[PDB]
Amino acid sequence: KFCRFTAEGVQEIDYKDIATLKNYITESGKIVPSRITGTRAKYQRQLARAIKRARYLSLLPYTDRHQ
Amino acid sequence: PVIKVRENEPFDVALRRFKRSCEKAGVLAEVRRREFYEKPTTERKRAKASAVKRHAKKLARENARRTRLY
Amino acid sequence: SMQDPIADMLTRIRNGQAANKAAVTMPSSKLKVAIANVLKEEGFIEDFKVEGDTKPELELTLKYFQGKAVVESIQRVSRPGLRIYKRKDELPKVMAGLGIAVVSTSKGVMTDRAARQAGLGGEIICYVA
Amino acid sequence: SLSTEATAKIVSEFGRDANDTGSTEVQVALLTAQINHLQGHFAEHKKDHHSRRGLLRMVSQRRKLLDYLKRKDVARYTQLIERLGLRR
Amino acid sequence: MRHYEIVFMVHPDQSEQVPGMIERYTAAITGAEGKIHRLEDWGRRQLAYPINKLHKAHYVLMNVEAPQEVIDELETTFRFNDAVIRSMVMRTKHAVTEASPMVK
RNA sequence: AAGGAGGUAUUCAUGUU
RNA sequence: GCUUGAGUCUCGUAGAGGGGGGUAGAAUUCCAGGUGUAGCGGUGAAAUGCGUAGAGAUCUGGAGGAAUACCGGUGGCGAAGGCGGCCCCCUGGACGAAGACUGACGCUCAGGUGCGAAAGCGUGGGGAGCAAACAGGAUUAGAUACCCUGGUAGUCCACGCCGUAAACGAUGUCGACUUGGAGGUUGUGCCCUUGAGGCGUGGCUUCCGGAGCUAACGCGUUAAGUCGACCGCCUGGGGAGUAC
Ligand SMILES: [Mg+2]
Ligand SMILES: [Mg+2]
Ligand SMILES: [Mg+2]
Ligand SMILES: [Mg+2]
Ligand SMILES: [Mg+2]
Ligand SMILES: [Mg+2]
Ligand SMILES: [Mg+2]
Ligand SMILES: [Mg+2]
Ligand SMILES: [Mg+2]
Ligand SMILES: [Mg+2]
Ligand SMILES: [Mg+2]
Repeated sequence: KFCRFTAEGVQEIDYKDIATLKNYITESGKIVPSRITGTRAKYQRQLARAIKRARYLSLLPYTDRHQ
Repeated sequence: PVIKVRENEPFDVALRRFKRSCEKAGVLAEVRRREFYEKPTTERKRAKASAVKRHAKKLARENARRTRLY
Repeated sequence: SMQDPIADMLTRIRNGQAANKAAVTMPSSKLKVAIANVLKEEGFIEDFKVEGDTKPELELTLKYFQGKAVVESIQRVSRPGLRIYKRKDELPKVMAGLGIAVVSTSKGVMTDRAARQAGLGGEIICYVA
Repeated sequence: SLSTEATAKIVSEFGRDANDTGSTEVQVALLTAQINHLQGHFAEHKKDHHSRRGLLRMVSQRRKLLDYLKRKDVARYTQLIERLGLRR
Repeated sequence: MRHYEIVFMVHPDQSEQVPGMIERYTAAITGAEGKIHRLEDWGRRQLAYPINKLHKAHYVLMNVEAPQEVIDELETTFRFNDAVIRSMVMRTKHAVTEASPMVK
């Protein structure tokens, strides 16, 4: 529970802020569900977009296998 | 699931950890689901039926904690 | 779109009686005020009043006798899709005189009994039983 | 849509103060400006039906406004359609 | 004017040309009357996965307020330069002039 | 695959790892 | 004449709404090699098929096409059909806050026009996977099928045609009135935000249920309740949505 974004007044998630996204991706590299993390839906969508942009910029891995 | 064998951990413990990692990643479920093509209508129907029965069970539980059976 | 305010008024009365509301409110017009006056004088509603300078609101305080609603049935007769006009001879008898039809004659709105006594016809707004 | 500066410009041109934004001539001028603007869009993107539907809504609303203005005050109607260069 | 945020990754062996590219693109924008709000040379970073067999690409981040024409020209420059390994331009609602978490 | 427990599911810190 | 219906303006919010162009990774297939040796594939069981010209398996490099795991949600958007990686350009609609403006400018709509899944048709490309037809192997009393091995049109793109679906909520559009509860999503105001709180106020949306309605099943403020406006249809089954 405890969506960690609303309590901190987060307006937009930053794809550059890797460590936060590292908290919300699993070991294999897939996105952890909002039902697990307790994140609110709007921030969940923002988080998904940011993680995909980070994957594109090679700051996070698509999967564990390639590297 | 990339499991590293740690020092002094027996083989049974390492294999248990690897099994749990695979089950947590859900690889086999993905493969079994991608073995055969399933039409979009079939996917939507299965999703809707799962939601309906899950909601019905939750509602039945909530009603049960309201009405005694004894 | 609202195209029969009189029918809307009757519908509010009917629904308020079915929902046991003390009073009902609606936008006002002079035809509505005339109808409410007729109902009040015939004893179907307990009271009416108008509140407002630019946008008057008509409030009707409804009547119940033995728990039950006083107005048993009330149906718009002349409607925008079909206007009904009756000569003085053919004015209807609602519930064989136990109820009243609201007729708009050339001298104002009145009951069927009043129009038949005054020797006038007119438009048939509604039946009330 | 139309940028804020363009809307303010048209309001100033067609309304009898800065604050009259609802007058029929102002509405028709805004609709005409937008309609003319989109012609390039629907000349390049010819399979954008979902936007062409909004375009036709704009055209129809302009038609209703012009009809009302014509039936209410013929002089304003003639002046407006002559300024805007619209047929009928 | 629109606010574009550009992140481009350069070949690790062109790290010496990276200062030149920054000035050239910034000069393009400044001549184009665009405004350079933020400019953070992140430097040599280890890739999360290999790109063209390369590792340790040189990241640069640049938040700008500049016209579409010059931005498109810059994107074509990135496309046709073989030292820039990757690029991404993103429209932003407002100018960001804070300090990136890669520097925080 | 089978069996038990908790819930509509997690707060249960971090640390450790 | 008026401002309450209908519109315009100001600032924002969310969104797989649409059109065009780029780009990324995983995977399938093919090609070129390196290693390597007798099987691979398939089924309930087999066979057809592939493989000693070296397959299958593993590693590296390349080509091309199509589709976007996780997020993902009786979540969202759209008039419906439908819409799902990320980025840019062009563009449609909706909602909220306070205020100003016009002053009935509205609703419905025969004919008419436009959009309309998939399959299909014409011309021109493209073609990795899947796969009607077809070929072969089985099963069976038979098997013109279900199963296996291949596989063409097709699926993809551009431009046109087509105009239909269990195109479904089997529920025409618009407006007003009528007890409640639990939620979801998206705005906004106030109080002590003491700390993800409490108290309101709008939009859309799922379930339960009262009065009422219903042949019953059930619907129940998003009505199938009580009414107003306009439009489409029905008149036993079949023959028949057939003939002319
Ligand atoms: Mg608009
Ligand atoms: Mg028609
Ligand atoms: Mg087709
Ligand atoms: Mg074709
Ligand atoms: Mg062809
Ligand atoms: Mg087959
Ligand atoms: Mg049909
Ligand atoms: Mg039908
Ligand atoms: Mg219509
Ligand atoms: Mg119910
Ligand atoms: Mg026929």
